[PDB]
Amino acid sequence: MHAVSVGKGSYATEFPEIDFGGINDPGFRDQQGEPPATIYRSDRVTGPMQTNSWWGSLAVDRFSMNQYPHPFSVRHRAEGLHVFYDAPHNMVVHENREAGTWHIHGAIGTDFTIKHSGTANFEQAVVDDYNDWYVRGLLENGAHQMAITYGVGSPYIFVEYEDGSAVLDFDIAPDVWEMNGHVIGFSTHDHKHYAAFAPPGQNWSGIGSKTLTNNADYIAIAKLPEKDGNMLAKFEQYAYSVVRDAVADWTYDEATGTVTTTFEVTTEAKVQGAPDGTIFALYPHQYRHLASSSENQLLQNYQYEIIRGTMIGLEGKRFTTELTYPGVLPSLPDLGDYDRERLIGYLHDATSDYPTGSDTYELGKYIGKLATLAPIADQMGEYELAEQFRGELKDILEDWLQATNASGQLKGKNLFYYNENWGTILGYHAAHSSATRINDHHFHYGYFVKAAAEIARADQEWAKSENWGGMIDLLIRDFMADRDDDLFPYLRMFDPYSGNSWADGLATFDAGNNQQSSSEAMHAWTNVILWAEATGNKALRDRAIYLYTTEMSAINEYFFDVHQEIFPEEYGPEIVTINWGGKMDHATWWNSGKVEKYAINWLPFHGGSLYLGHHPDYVDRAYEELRRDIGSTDWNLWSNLVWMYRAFTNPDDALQQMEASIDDYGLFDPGNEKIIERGSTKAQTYHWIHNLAELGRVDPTVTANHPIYAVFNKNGNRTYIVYNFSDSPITVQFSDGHSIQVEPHSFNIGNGD
Ligand SMILES: OC[C@H]1O[C@@H](O[C@@H]2[C@@H](O)[C@H](O[C@@H]3[C@@H](O)[C@@H](O)O[C@H](CO)[C@H]3O)O[C@H](CO)[C@H]2O)[C@H](O)[C@@H](O)[C@@H]1O
Ligand SMILES: OC[C@H]1O[C@@H](O[C@@H]2[C@@H](O)[C@H](O[C@@H]3[C@@H](O)[C@H](O)O[C@H](CO)[C@H]3O)O[C@H](CO)[C@H]2O)[C@H](O)[C@@H](O)[C@@H]1O
Ligand SMILES: OC[C@H]1O[C@@H](O[C@@H]2[C@@H](O)[C@H](O)O[C@H](CO)[C@H]2O)[C@H](O)[C@@H](O)[C@@H]1O
Repeated sequence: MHAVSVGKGSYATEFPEIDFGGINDPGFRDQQGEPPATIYRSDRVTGPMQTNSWWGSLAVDRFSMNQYPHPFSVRHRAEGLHVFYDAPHNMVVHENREAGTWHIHGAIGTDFTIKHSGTANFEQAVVDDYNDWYVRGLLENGAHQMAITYGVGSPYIFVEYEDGSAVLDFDIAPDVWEMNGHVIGFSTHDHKHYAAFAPPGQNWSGIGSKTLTNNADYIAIAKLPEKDGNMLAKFEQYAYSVVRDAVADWTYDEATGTVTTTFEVTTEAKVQGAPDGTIFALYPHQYRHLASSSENQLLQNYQYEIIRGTMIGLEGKRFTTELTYPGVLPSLPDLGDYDRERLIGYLHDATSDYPTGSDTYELGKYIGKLATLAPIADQMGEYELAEQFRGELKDILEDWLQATNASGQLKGKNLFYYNENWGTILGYHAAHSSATRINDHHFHYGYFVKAAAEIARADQEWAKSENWGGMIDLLIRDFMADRDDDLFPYLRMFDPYSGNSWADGLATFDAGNNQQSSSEAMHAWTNVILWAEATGNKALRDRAIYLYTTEMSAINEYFFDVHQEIFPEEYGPEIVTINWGGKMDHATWWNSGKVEKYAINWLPFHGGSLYLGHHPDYVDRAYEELRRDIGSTDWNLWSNLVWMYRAFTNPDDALQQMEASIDDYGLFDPGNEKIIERGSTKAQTYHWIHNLAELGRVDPTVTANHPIYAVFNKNGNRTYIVYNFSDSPITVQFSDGHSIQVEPHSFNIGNGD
């Protein structure tokens, strides 16, 4: 009737009568709602609706907000599609010294508007189709229709007309520098270079005026890299091949660690003989990893400058990238030179901790904290305390994973609900617009998966599908479903082409979609790898490995700029805190200080965090910049996160800072995150830093033929760590020739007591 049973748990199918707990705060109350009733999609788009996309504002707004199908920005309006390109004169880097914020951004301008001869009063723009990274937006006014196909990594906009023909409208007359009749090369008054293409014999008119017209029912627009007729001729070749399908298919080679992704389009010919293929514009995280076999397809001098650096052109039907999955762990092992009694004391101290809210995010942080403590307790021989932590995790998850109370009625809080309209699992209490905007499901549900993965590491029975595993796998499907999932869209959070997750479900911003905590995305992927390994689910594990590895490639480019090629020279910070489709900010979604604008992309620290240490010059450079700005090691907030980060390259320094201040305050205090961030503990901090002191640096040059491992290197001496989730012993082969044997349900070394 009102809930669906899933193993021992359930989800609500009717919106619950929310228990507000006597809280009258309007913000809190408004959070306990649902996503928008109205979805702007045609009747060609059925089933669970895609969210968390670069193009989402087209689905949520009557028209759209500003979008970034790089190299373009575009926006839908009643009058047609505005097209823009941020040239260097449009780009700015601004600093607000007192706020401690920086902003790299362009403009919301219009180079020209793509229009329909029959109307400039479209009623709405709807999603008419989409694939892994393109969208087809349909401007509708009865018989008059204009379908616009566009995407990230597409230097083409394809335009299909019903009951009318093409118009390009400009505020200032453009320079048409090449007139081939049906094909034109033109520049805006401010020297931005474009081209337009119509079928042979359909010639452009209005050359020299503010309005270019064509009788065709099909045109394409290209952004040209240069004012270059040879480039124009190359763009002609693919200007009539409209992208209909686009898939990012991947494989994980467990033996080598290689994650291979092939990006393939299928096009439809708009003139006789049009090739099946396109010109792709690749982002840095793609071309820096281009497969050998795709190199011949590069159009070497075809570059575009965008917010994310330089895009490069590549021609054909497909291209491939190759990445290396580095492994993850369920926890750091027991390899530190800590005082064991001191660590045991901190473990017991952590029993004072409690969640600082009732919503999925604050409860999430708390269960992540307990799940992080439990293996450390096992290591210290405190098995009863470890069991206390896991029992608390079980109590919390067995509550939240049930939608009904003892009487069989729907609960008013601590439950999950399936919104059928969009097709998404929502948790109440909600926060950060997790329900009202479908935000952050990876960030929040990642913590639930962490808790489940830690339970599963000790208790396989609990994790079985007919027990509590079914509900955990439901939460995972919400945020990273495979294809053809009856309840959820494909890989909700992830944008396979941009290479990162997008946190906002709706994308109703003029900067496109955004992601702030890339580390909470990586945490979600890590926990799915662990959960799936523990529960013997290879297909799920491998999908999470693909996500972890691809997301890592985008983080190192766009959040860290480890290669020092992307951020403008005049940008002061050594991190971008929030990445948007159209801009980059050193700023947070809440009013914060200096440390948080770095550390929100580090936290939480867990056994999947070692990707943060692959680039030690970056770790040094970022730390030194933060230290310069603070002016000392007196961190304004979250000191322990800074010490843990510093330990990636200088554990002696991290240790001395930790010794000086870790015991400044006593037990858990929600009002005071100066020393310990509220999702962290003294026990975790002390265990992490001492482990890194003994282990040395992350060594990403060594891979393994199983997925749950790490390799460290201290002055040339390697330490190899494997956790074995199997009932059987395993042998692990490393890429440097090292080979180890691991007993069931154990680390190879540092199991502790
Ligand atoms: O210290 C008290 C102080 O804490 C602030 O809580 C912040 C969260 O606002 C912050 O939320 C992040 C989001 O902006 C986004 O990246 O997604 C998730 C949430 O879904 C979070 O990463 O997270 C940090 C780290 O956990 C918290 O410290 C409160 O906002 C603020 O009012 C309060 O004064
Ligand atoms: O987009 C993903 C991101 O969303 C964050 O929530 C933001 C809200 O913080 C923001 O709140 C607005 C304020 O910034 C402004 O000062 O006032 C208005 C009017 O009250 C507020 O609505 O609103 C946007 C939507 O416009 C939300 O997306 C979440 O905190 C963050 O977790 C999430 O990743
Ligand atoms: O960019 C991070 C900051 O986002 C701010 O919200 C902005 C909105 O007010 C505006 O309307 O949209 C843009 C994107 O087009 C947003 O940047 C928040 O107010 C800040 O707290 C946050 O740092």
